[PDB]
Amino acid sequence: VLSPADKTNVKAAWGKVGAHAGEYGAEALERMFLSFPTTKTYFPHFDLSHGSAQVKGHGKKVADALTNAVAHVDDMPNALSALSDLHAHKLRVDPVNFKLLSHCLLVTLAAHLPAEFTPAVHASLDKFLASVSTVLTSKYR
Amino acid sequence: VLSPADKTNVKAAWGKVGAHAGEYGAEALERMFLSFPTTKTYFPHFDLSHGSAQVKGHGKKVADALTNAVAHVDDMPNALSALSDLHAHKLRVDPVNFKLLSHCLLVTLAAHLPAEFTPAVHASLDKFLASVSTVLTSKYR
Amino acid sequence: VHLTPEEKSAVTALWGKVNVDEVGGEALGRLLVVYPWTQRFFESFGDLSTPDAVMGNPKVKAHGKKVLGAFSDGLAHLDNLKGTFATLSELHCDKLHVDPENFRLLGNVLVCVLAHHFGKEFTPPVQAAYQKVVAGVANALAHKYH
Amino acid sequence: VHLTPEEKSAVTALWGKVNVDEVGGEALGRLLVVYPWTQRFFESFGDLSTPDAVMGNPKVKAHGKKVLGAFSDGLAHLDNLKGTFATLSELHCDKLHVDPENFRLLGNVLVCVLAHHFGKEFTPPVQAAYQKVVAGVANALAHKYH
Ligand code: HEM
Ligand code: HEM
Ligand code: HEM
Ligand code: HEM
Repeated sequence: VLSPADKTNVKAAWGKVGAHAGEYGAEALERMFLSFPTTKTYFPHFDLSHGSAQVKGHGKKVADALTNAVAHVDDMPNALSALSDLHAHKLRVDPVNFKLLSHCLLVTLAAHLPAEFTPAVHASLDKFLASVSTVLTSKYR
Repeated sequence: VLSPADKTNVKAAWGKVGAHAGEYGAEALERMFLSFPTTKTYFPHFDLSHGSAQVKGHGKKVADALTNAVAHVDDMPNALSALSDLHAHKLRVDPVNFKLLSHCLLVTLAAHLPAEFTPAVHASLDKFLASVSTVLTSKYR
Repeated sequence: VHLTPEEKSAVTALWGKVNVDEVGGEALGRLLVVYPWTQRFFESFGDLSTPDAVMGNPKVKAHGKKVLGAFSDGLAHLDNLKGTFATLSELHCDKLHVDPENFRLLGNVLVCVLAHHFGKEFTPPVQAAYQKVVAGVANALAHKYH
Repeated sequence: VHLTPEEKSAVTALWGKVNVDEVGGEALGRLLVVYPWTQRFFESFGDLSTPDAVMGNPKVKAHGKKVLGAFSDGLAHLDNLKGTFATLSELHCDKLHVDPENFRLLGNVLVCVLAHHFGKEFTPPVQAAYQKVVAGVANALAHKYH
């Protein structure tokens, strides 16, 4: 559960991400596939090579979804209902994998935005990604 | 995130607890303290012996809190805000302990309510207790 | 796993009453229903689309028998769970890449199923002894991760 | 933990740039801020009421230095982490009863701190090598639970 201040931190930090949202999403995915190779099993037909246009394309989708989630931080289950059905009902992603991607997103943000990645913002972003993860791993139709 | 079916199942199953609230809550605590002795560390000055009146009294509190959660299942953070401040801010209970107690609550319900504890209701009760646990382990003021 | 003789006796006595043909399937079935992502590991098992389909699925019932047999093998040699489960650990960890939290979940689902079956006989001390057993089995299954 | 020669070289090169007086305290401090229940283990450390209080707490910084020292020692003994960390495992598991998921959290907070400090140098291959190291350390610390 996010505090009011958490929501403000998340909006402020993701705002600073801005036009780089897609690049960062692609980098987070690359970090995840390399650091936690078991995650690649969810993408068996993907070109997962470094610089993959397919991974870059997917990174943008992931980032845009997060931007949507930030925009609807008070109403995330409704905002993400389609994505939840995809990840929880169709793909059946083990929830551990969401912890791995969330970590890799934090690493990506820390690497690119060190001034912005204060302890308080780090904490708020971790909670936000956990909240997104819970929605995407829930079947609530 | 709970489905409408989850909420229906929980309301029905937990609704059968009734006047056995204290009894079932106390049994779940006793199961936790015995099966997972590290959890006793949060209750340093309690009488935790078998049949303890103090555990019996605490069991009623926990069960009544779960009744409260059911009656506010669509808006639980606001209904449980006092309990969240207690468990997350004051006591700093490690989240793993909520998985342990949730399991012991399920065991208790399975042992007492065989007709009710179908696989579907089992699934809904697990999600419900996980949702309650997330609220009680979050700081969101 | 270190059980007292009293705890071992309590566990063994109850297990003697566990239906070899059904309880493993009930536990595996409830795993698939309660924690749906686990279904991803059982594509070839056919219809897992509803709770009733899962619990009535013949391949789930059959596979469950094997799972129960492994817990039974664990009970027969509590002092050598690692050795008993070594081949299964390679399979679940190295080949299938099952996240080891799921081993804990299945053990706890089994405990719920025993409580469901035996009611008041599944006392807190009996549960505590079973919790030692299923933690030991989960740890042995996860040995290749450690 | 086995590192390729390329991974070992990259890990060593990054670690040589770590400020050993500060990075452990930053990692420990962020653990206490991001995962606030971990503060329960550090009640004697004084003011932990705000992120600024945590990060500037002299006892957090000092203790952090010890933690970092343990990671540094681990880097020199990657093939014998269970041995090297045996005393620490007994402390954290048998005496303090720290749930082992927290070892994983601290390792990943350390990785976030390395990313924060070294930016473009903390490439995905370098991160992957460090994830092997912190997983190895968390596993060795948790050994008494296995
Ligand atoms: C913050 C967490 C996540 C977000 C926001 C997210 C978002 C998305 C989005 C936007 C899509 C594209 C949906 C579409 O266009 O149809 C997608 C697809 C997908 N996601 Fe995620 N996802 C997350 C976590 C994960 C994780 C942890 C995994 C597995 C390790 C995963 C596995 C997949 C797969 C396999 C697909 C479909 C790829 C394909 O075959 O086209 N997702 N996700
Ligand atoms: C479903 C999960 C839980 C519920 C509904 C719950 C509910 C409650 C309630 C209603 C109280 C009394 C509040 C008051 O007196 O105003 C309480 C107190 C307390 N709870 Fe929980 N609780 C849960 C999980 C846990 C767990 C897992 C632990 C630790 C293992 C824990 C540790 C405590 C402690 C230490 C107290 C205070 C006892 C005292 O010193 O008086 N709780 N809880
Ligand atoms: C925790 C206790 C567990 C025990 C004692 C256990 C036991 C077994 C046994 C005896 C087999 C058959 C091995 C063979 O025929 O060679 C098996 C296979 C298998 N297990 Fe488990 N298992 C456990 C947990 C899990 C979990 C949690 C999952 C997945 C979420 C899983 C996924 C599988 C799969 C996919 C197979 C192969 C099925 C096939 O033949 O297609 N196991 N297990
Ligand atoms: C995962 C990597 C970790 C490493 C490498 C590590 C390392 C250390 C070291 C070197 C010490 C000092 C031992 C001594 O003085 O004999 C220590 C003490 C301690 N650790 Fe950790 N630790 C880790 C994780 C954790 C976590 C996650 C917690 C959770 C709170 C924790 C709680 C403590 C406590 C309470 C002490 C004693 C503090 C005191 O002296 O009052 N440790 N640790």
